[PDB]
Amino acid sequence: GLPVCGETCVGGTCNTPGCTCSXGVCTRN
Repeated sequence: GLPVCGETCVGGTCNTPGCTCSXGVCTRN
């Protein structure tokens, strides 16, 4: 499937498209 982006949401925004801020961490929606 879609793996965990594993990015931190910087300024409310994520770096990888198709990721959502869950706890400040980018995970796939």
